[PDB]
Amino acid sequence: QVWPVRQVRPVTEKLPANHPLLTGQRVLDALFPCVQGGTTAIPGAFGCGKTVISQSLSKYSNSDVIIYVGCGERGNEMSEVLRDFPELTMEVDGKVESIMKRTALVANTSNMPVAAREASIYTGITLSEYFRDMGYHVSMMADSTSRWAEALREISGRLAEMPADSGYPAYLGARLASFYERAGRVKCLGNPEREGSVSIVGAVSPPGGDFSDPVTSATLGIVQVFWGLDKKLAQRKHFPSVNWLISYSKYMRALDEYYDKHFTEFVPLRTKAKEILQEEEDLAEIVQLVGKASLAETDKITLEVAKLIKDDFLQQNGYTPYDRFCPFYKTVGMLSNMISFYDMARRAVETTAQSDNKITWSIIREHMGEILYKLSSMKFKDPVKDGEAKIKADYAQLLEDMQNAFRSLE
Amino acid sequence: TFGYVHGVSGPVVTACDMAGAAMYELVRVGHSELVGEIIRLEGDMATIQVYEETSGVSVGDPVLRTGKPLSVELGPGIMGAIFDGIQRPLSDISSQTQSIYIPRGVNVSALSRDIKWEFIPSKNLRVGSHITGGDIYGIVNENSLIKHKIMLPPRSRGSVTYIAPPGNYDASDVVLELEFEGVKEKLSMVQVWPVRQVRPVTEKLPANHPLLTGQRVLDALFPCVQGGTTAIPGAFGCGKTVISQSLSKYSNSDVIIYVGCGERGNEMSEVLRDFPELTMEVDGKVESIMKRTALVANTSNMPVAAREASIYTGITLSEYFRDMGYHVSMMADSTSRWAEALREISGRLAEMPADSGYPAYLGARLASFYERAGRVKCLGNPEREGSVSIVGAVSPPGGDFSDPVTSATLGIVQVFWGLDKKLAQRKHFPSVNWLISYSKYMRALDEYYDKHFTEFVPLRTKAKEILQEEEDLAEIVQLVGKASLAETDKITLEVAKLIKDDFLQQNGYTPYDRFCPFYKTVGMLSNMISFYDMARRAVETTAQSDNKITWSIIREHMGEILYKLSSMKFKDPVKDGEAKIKADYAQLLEDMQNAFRSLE
Amino acid sequence: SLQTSFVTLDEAIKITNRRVNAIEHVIIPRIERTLAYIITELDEREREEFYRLKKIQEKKKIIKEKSEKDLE
Amino acid sequence: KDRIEIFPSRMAQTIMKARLKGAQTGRNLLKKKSDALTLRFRQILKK
Amino acid sequence: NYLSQPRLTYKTVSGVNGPLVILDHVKFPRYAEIVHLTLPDGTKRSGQVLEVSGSKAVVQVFEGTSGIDAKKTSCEFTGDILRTPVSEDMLGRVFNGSGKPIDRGPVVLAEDFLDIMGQPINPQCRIYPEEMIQTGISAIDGMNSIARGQKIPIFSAAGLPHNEIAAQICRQAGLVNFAIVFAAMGVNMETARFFKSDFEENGSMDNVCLFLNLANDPTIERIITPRLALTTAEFLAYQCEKHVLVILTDMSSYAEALREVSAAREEVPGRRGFPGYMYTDLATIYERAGRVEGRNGSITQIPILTMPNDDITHPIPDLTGYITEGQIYVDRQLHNRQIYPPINVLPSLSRLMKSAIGEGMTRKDHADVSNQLYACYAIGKDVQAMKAVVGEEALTSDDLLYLEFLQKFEKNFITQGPYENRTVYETLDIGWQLLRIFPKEMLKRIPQSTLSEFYPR
Amino acid sequence: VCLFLNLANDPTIERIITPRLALTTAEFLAYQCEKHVLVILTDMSSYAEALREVSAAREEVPGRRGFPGYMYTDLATIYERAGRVEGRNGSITQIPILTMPNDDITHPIPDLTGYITEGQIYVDRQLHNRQIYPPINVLPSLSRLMKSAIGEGMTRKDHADVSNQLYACYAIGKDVQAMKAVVGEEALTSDDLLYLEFLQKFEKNFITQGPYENRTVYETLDIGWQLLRIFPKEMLKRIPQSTLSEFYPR
Ligand SMILES: Nc1ncnc2c1ncn2[C@@H]1O[C@H](COP(=O)(O)OP(=O)(O)O)[C@@H](O)[C@H]1O
Repeated sequence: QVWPVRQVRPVTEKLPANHPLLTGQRVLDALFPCVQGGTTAIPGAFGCGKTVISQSLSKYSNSDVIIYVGCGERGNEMSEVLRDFPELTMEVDGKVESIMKRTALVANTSNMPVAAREASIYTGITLSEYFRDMGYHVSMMADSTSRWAEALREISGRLAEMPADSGYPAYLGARLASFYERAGRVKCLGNPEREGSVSIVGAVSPPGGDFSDPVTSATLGIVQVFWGLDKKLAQRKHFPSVNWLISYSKYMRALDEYYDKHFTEFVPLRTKAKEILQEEEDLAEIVQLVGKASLAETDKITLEVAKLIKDDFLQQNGYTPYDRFCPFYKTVGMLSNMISFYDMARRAVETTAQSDNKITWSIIREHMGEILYKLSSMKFKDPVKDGEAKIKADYAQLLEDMQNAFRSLE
Repeated sequence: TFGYVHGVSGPVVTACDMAGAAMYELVRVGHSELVGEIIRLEGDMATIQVYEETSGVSVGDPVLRTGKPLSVELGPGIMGAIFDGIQRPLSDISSQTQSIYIPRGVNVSALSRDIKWEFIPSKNLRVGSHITGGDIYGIVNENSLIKHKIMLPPRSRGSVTYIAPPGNYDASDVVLELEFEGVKEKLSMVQVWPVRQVRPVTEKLPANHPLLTGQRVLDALFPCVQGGTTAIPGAFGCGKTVISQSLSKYSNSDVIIYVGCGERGNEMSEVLRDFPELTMEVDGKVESIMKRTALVANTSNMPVAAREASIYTGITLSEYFRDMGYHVSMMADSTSRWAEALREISGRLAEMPADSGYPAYLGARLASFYERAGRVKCLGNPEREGSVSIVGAVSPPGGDFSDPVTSATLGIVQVFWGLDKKLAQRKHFPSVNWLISYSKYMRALDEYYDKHFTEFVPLRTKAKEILQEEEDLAEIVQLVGKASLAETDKITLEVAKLIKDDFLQQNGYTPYDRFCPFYKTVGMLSNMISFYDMARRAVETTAQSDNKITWSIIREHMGEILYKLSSMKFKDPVKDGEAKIKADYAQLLEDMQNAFRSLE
Repeated sequence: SLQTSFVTLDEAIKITNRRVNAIEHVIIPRIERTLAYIITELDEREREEFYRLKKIQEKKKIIKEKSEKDLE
Repeated sequence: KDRIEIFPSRMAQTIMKARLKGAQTGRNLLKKKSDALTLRFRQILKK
Repeated sequence: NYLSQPRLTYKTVSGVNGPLVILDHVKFPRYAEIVHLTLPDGTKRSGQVLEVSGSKAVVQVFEGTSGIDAKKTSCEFTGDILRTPVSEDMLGRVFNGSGKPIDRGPVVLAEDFLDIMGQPINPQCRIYPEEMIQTGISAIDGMNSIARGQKIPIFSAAGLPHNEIAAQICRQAGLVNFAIVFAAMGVNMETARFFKSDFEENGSMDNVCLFLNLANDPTIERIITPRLALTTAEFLAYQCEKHVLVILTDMSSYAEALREVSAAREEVPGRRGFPGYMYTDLATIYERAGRVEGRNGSITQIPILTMPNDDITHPIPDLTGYITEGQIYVDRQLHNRQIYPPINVLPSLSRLMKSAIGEGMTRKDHADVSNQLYACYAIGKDVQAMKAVVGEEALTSDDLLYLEFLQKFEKNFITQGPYENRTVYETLDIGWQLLRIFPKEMLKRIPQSTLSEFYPR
Repeated sequence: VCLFLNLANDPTIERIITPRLALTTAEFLAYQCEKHVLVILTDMSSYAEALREVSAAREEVPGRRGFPGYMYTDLATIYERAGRVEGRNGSITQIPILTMPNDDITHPIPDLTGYITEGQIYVDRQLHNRQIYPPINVLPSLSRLMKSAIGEGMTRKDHADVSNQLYACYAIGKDVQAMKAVVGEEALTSDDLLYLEFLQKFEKNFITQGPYENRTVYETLDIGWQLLRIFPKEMLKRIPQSTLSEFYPR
């Protein structure tokens, strides 16, 4: 069948989105979750991971099919996808199978004609709406929606239309809107009922690395998820470089009804993680002008657990086999341990600072230095080599070891 | 021959019957013959940006196209002339009109005709002889300092059909005739060259020989090569006149060109008052520097195009003297004023702004200007090297070097002599900041120093190291006091003070320091660094001893050497020959050696 | 009394120098970089407005040329 | 992090210049406080 | 086959404005065809038709429009786009920015007339760049390794020794057939002589080609200069199957030529007045890199650019940073301290490095060692920024170790002589000789197996 | 209720008419049918983008940031369709919702709106990042009719005084919070620590609601006094001593 790409493929109804799009990455799945049917942007300066995330969703996610749109991206991106995806494998029904069998590529690399960028976006979403009508939970990557907006800028410039900002046409907001609104979970057309979806992931690439950029500003007013990548994290090779201060997801209220079923322990842990990270920033602005000696011992514990969360939870190496993917059971187990340390260590100080027998962060570090090292070591557990019961048992052992060590300080 | 004015709007004049015109050809517009440059063609019509004020230009006025773009009349009569930036002779405009103003639409020829100069034809030439562009067909003995080599225009070539005998001629008398492809050229002594076109050469040579200024900090720590490109921060407190006047009174250059790019009216007239009164020694005579310079002077209210063309005129004059085999030097008293003029042209052409409001081409206009510096094999047969050295001053607002004209200039120029108001407020003349300043030319000049001054490479290195160490040690002196430093550090700081006080400073207002030759400069530094090495040797040699050496012991037992070292600047090359100055400096080396030997 | 003064001065100098250095290496650099960003984006608004107004003036010139042709 | 992120406007340019004068003044006064305390501290050490 | 039809020549220059000559009465204008202009004085010039409309053809003139005349100018329309007369014999030769020779040799006898624009290499046929190059420089071969066919620019402040680093890459580059194409846009002769002299002095000439556009050469040639170089590199790397290294000098001066053309044409500005399409135009240069299906050859690229005012966020380094795979950065904060080569690893990254390292290419530790060197160097800068406020009394013993790491790292890992060549294996040995400064348990980026095999050695 | 739905995929130009249809329905319901209409306009920025799209296509002269020069009058013909009228019992309240681009309060959309509308209710990123719902920053918020809508016979008579004193306390609270950030907590006086403690208790108890909390005006001012009593009686400068004597000792 032939479909006009600019016209949305109809549906019986656009359902609310209510199931997580589990990805390769801890910070995404845990702290800023996408939903199957959700609209997402990854605004980031050059060399931050915007394509590593785009690839990692495509390699490792619960999506039935991926449409990968190399719109204006570098040439070796498509080569890296075609290198990896035939060799990389999912499993179905006890059979190993190549993930290329569930992916389609719409290449339009940066040197290919500027106009074809617009057609490439509309092609990839039309393919995604086609498999959505089959009931497949589609995921669509767009490797730069600003390299699309630049093609609208160029044609608009050749037509000599009046620009809005940075030369972009005034209709850029509507062009982006009528792209992201093609996402959703849907009651498909026609007789047999289906619950297909398109989830869209636009890797916005702001000129100069600055989120005041019109494509970023227009995109942020349209998406419901924002994984802002900070170049300062990427320079430090802190990857994924998702800035946890600026990033957000609007889907959390819709996903809480899933976590309350499948992961009833998780919503408190998500909340405490965001709070510990926010407190570390609100502490750091003081420390930077006076030194660490100014802090209370609870606040040393807050800073140290925020360093554990930064270096071992939020950070994840997408190439090394231990962190190449990170299932949600590994993710919650890691976070549960880091927050279990926080609540026990904080209780240990608050219980004893009332007395001469006062516990301090240094007392905890000297009695429990091996526990801090073990907490950081949790990322090295490998779901290929280690069974679920083994990782769960090891993480339960760290909970017990921490409890008995803190009980030995009190 | 001429078109007619069709429309006018501020400086922009549209003209008709312009069908034969050319882009950037130069035109005389109106009955007053206002100068203007064709900025566009649209068929039988041209748009001319008139340079001068167009008030009173009328529809149907004549529009005479000169067959040429903006161009410099080169020839005898340049030396000592003052021109505006479009090459109009300001001294002749005054003397011919008897008015204080420059009249609108001056027609005055830039090299004055009716003056007769003594011409000698090059004695080897004959009728039927072969000749090529840049060949010297005679010499004009205009000044005792400068003999003007009359030469064939770079594009001209052929067989000589006539040559003028030895005699007196004005610039428009025919001096040479020659034939090529059956066509004769009749040549005047005046030669007209497009001002934005580089004058061609046989080879753009690597620059290797120093432009001695006669200034210790400059000639030693930050040398500029002949053919080098350099910048100075031209600002109020900096003392920019010191380098300008020192180059004028002493430099190893044969001809000097100045460009005022739109200076303030009074500041321009200060320069034009001063240079007639400056003098230098030549063959034991003293003579006015106006015998070997030309001044391309513009005030801020000269036509925009005169300010923008000012550097292009100055460099086209400088390239002309370079093609005679003269080692030209030139200064621009602020390239920022030239970039303001270029900004205004661009704003009148309605072109897109780039950085800070400047045009897109600012970087390429600066870079193509500085690239016209160098050392060269000239055109034509007499196998003569020449050069142009370019000293383009920069005026960063508030001292912010990130400003586009300043930043682009510092991106291109191989030397920056960072004059600094703080040093001038301390009266540390010549006020060059040795931390901010730099030179890239060391790698070339190392050949000259290895041949003629083989000790200097160590000395220059050690001097810069001592100064850099003192800048770090001064923070420790603030933290814990001078008395808390190690003996090696104390003696380093004391020698750095000796360098700062009695090497890097130079009293150019006085005979002993009016100029400082390189033989004096290297000799002074050779002694100061010999004192450093022996003093620091005596300290480090007596480390962990009972009888430890220190700066206070040296000052007590041999403080006469510090007194002599400070005294060495007062030796005068005009009184005592360089061999006698070197012999006295060699006696101070022997004296300090015997003094250090008396301690350890 | 010299010692009690000494130890208290040593603390008060360190506190004061941390404030001076925080101003010199944090607060002033944030302000100077913020101001350099502002001056840059103000020039971006100026070039955007220049380009729009230049295209408007061109479109008006084209309308005049079309009117002059329509008067034939 | 690197900047205060007040949004670019002639208002914000003036506010940042006002903050720079405030901060440079604050540096100079607190540096004078440090110099006076440093002088007294060196005097006390000698005593 | 050859275009047999005879070329029309037009005197119909109906206008001239900036660099544009607007012909009229033209018969079927071909967009982007090349016109040869003859000025009144007989000076030849060349130009490209940038727009067409009915009888009109807007020729941009490469040598500029000064002296173009609406009655005496003659425009010969060649009937075809701009082509390079490529051949193997372009190795050992020097050409100006328009492809004319300047080594006093003859014109090139063409083996083919390749379109200067090339064509898009089909992403199915683009082989992924897996093989490593040793550049010989530890700051590269260690923490920023370059793949065979990987485009990766040197970014520098103005006045830094980036030309000497790029010369050192030409001098020392080899795998863990070969040739070089050097291009330069708006290079001063003092630097053009340096590259030409270094290739002649190293005896490299028989395998290098130079395209030189000097600072005084007409600015519009800068736009075609890297395209001539890449067109020659595509011939050498795909028709002749060489490994070609392409060096493009001051892409900043290329981007300035784009800004000039847009300002003169009144095209829509992006940031800092550069063309709104600048990413596409840079992509037409930078994407002509990499290995391809069934060819042994490869085009590596090392672009070079002076970052204006050191601003990493400037459109030139920014758009280059979004196209090229990784950027090598060189910094005044190293060069002023005499640290040559001044390569600041922290802002640097090689995108194709993850594939160019580990077994068969390099030692198995390399991927881990690189990431831990970044962590220690970065924490060193962070504790240095803390020390400048609070002093070394507030720093922990471990923070002092990150400062000692920074000192030993810049002195040993970055600093390297202009003729010193270091293997990747020697670089990783030096990597561990620095990482060993910390206790084993501090090395939070490295796996326990890698520490157990390499930390005590 | 009557809902008009232009979704983000619907054609941009319909949004030029959408608010005008709604207000025309509101005019009919209020002034011809006596209803007390409330009008909600969901995103005046996705409206203003539609005026920019058409104006750019008409090649019109831009106002600042490329919006039409007529954006003020056009938005006035939307926002002025509000208020009570002679003889009618009906009325139209408006609450235009408006997405501030780049969080810039001076952007043309919120700017021209702030000139036309009777103040603004300002929702702040910095409250939302701290989970404070609703994130209404009371400091840049304003209602131009507050001073006349409140007092004896309309509310409790203390209302204007409580709201004025709370505003000054929260504003000083934000300034002493900025002192703690730039010069450290040790630079604060005992009184500045009271304003900082007030700010913490105020965002927790006054601003925060949850989506189904429905406190009366009486409960609002009761919580107001339960915060104002944190300060010593002499610090409540904006409240007259009669009102303090009736409601401060509570
Ligand atoms: N999760 C990750 N794990 C490991 N390396 C990463 C990760 N994300 C990014 N990187 C590194 O950062 C580089 C730049 O990221 P990439 O997405 O390719 O750039 P861009 O954001 O310009 O598309 C990658 O080539 C890789 O080396």
